[PDB]
Amino acid sequence: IIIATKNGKVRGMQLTVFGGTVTAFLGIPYAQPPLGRLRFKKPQSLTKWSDIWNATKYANSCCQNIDQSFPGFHGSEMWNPNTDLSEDCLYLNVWIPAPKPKNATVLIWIYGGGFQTGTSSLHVYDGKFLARVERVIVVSMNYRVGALGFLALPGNPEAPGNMGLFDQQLALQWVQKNIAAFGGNPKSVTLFGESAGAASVSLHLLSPGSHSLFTRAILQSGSFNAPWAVTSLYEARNRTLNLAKLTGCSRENETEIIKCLRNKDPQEILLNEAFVVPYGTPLSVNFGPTVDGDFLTDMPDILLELGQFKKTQILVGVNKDEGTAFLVYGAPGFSKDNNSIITRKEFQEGLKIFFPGVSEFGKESILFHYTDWVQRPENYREALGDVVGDYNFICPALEFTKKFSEWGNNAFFYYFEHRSSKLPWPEWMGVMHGYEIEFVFGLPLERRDYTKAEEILSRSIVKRWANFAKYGNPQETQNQSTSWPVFKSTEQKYLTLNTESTRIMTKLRAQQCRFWTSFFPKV
Ligand SMILES: *[C@@H]1O[C@H](CO[C@@H]2O[C@@H](C)[C@@H](O)[C@@H](O)[C@@H]2O)[C@@H](O[C@@H]2O[C@H](CO)[C@@H](O)[C@H](O)[C@H]2NC(C)=O)[C@H](O)[C@H]1NC(C)=O
Ligand SMILES: *[C@@H]1O[C@H](CO[C@@H]2O[C@@H](C)[C@@H](O)[C@@H](O)[C@@H]2O)[C@@H](O[C@@H]2O[C@H](CO)[C@@H](O)[C@H](O)[C@H]2NC(C)=O)[C@H](O)[C@H]1NC(C)=O
Ligand SMILES: *[C@@H]1O[C@H](CO)[C@@H](O)[C@H](O)[C@H]1NC(C)=O
Ligand SMILES: *[C@@H]1O[C@H](CO)[C@@H](O)[C@H](O)[C@H]1NC(C)=O
Ligand SMILES: *[C@@H]1O[C@H](CO)[C@@H](O)[C@H](O)[C@H]1NC(C)=O
Ligand SMILES: [Cl-]
Ligand SMILES: [Cl-]
Repeated sequence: IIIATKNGKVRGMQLTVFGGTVTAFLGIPYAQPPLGRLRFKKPQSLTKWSDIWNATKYANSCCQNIDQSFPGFHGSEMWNPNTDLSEDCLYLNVWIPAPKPKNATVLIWIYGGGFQTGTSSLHVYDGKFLARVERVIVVSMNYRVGALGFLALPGNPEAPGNMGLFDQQLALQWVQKNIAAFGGNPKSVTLFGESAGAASVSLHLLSPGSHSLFTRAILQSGSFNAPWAVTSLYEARNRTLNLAKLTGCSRENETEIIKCLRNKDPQEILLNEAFVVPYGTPLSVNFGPTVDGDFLTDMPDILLELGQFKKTQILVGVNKDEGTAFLVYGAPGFSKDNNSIITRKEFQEGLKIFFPGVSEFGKESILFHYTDWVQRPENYREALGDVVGDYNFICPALEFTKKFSEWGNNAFFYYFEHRSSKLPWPEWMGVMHGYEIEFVFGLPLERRDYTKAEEILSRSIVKRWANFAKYGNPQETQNQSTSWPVFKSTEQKYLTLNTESTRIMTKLRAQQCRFWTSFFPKV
């Protein structure tokens, strides 16, 4: 199975899936390897080749630090790279239904990982179930992360910032220019991603250069207005400079700083990324998106508020316990191996861990808002998790959706509350950040693994996501399902996703978000 693309021929492989077949092209290059003088620069166009490029295995993952907090534990290791790390990592994957489709809608996945980690080859991102079951084409790309992907010297093409976002953009262009040859419709492309991947999707909604590269968008647990999503020009300068010093690259000429950094080995750069910030948190994004004046022309909050974004439909959602996952990466008294009952003192120490540069008054205000107990030994444990989840994910996703829908477009919001029967993390962590992904990709449809109720749930989510991509409406129209209403600034209706009963509810976390969205930004 050979497909002719603009830059050359590529050969795929046949996969058997649910008594059917899917053709996969894993590892197609979409840009010039960003090595040597190209390190830290925007991705460059790829020169044609002849011969047949074999896209039969996942390519290298981009350089990045790995989570070594729990060696041998599947809960954490399932997110680590499963392919060799390398600066030569600008590749993408394509899964297409078989027989070849005639004008299939295209879903483009952008992985998360705090803009410091991640890769498109993870098992939970395998696009073969969606291609098989919904007959859509699935594309996913690797983009640069960490300093190699986001180091910034605003204005300087040697390291302008947002390089990883331009990698994503160049892959979207590849789809525009080449997907028809695979039987895809470039006029029906939906971006979807989770966490930093969702934040990325939201930035493409803001970037004029990405406007014509896609049709609709799905944001799972993330948006650019989240507090960890955009690095300020101030922080970025201090960070690029701290990295320079830590690697012996400080120099009067900034362009000389970059030349020096280009001689360091990826490992010396990775090793020092951690220390570029005086005091970080388990949610630190040392090197992330910045207002570079190219991909992003102004502070995103201003663009959102003033309606400067691509006008189209959006599907946005969050999980019930977004914050718990981070508590075991630094909050005192927490452990994935016991019930983590903490005390008021520990809760207070926890706030210090998650809100390092916050005034004492700021922290007390968080404590006052979350400790008006409705006794229960797990009050403080549960409160710190909600504090972290509301501030970092839920409230920002809700504000993004409200502000976006005020300009006229249909928006749909979900609250995912099902805890995987297979979750390796303890029960107290609940419906964790990242654990809706396997349902969206259809892993529970594979019986060889999950309960019957999960197969059904995953089946409905898959259908709703596909209907959103193809038709701009996330409904499951055949099995007497709850209709998903549009989210409007007034009523604020949202759909809950679970195995029990799906319900229409209103004003998710109203009281908590008024605190984070209106008040807290002032302290
Ligand atoms: C901007 O960076 C300075 C410098 O950071 C230090 O040096 C870097 C190379 C790196 O190794 C960091 O870990 C160091 O902290 C920050 O200033 C530091 O502030 C802390 C406060 O706790 C102090 O203990 C250090 O001595 C200071 N570093 C020095 C030697 O001046 C500064 O905090 C950063 N600016 C911001 C955003 O606050
Ligand atoms: C839950 O465990 C934490 C973490 O302790 C580590 O992991 C445990 C499972 C066990 O193997 C310990 O020996 C490990 O050190 C406990 O938190 C520690 O508590 C002690 C005393 O309160 C304190 O001195 C340490 O600083 C704490 N460590 C951390 C990371 O906070 C916690 O007490 C346990 N809670 C329970 C059993 O409910
Ligand atoms: C690509 O795959 C074909 C068929 O498997 C093989 O003949 C060819 O040598 C491969 N090209 C390489 C390894 O460069
Ligand atoms: C695919 O459908 C689009 C409309 O969405 C149409 O413009 C295009 O011509 C179709 N592509 C094919 C099958 O040629
Ligand atoms: C609808 O119901 C049928 C049979 O009752 C079931 O097999 C199928 O998975 C359901 N389809 C969706 C999209 O949930
Ligand atoms: Cl490992
Ligand atoms: Cl239902």
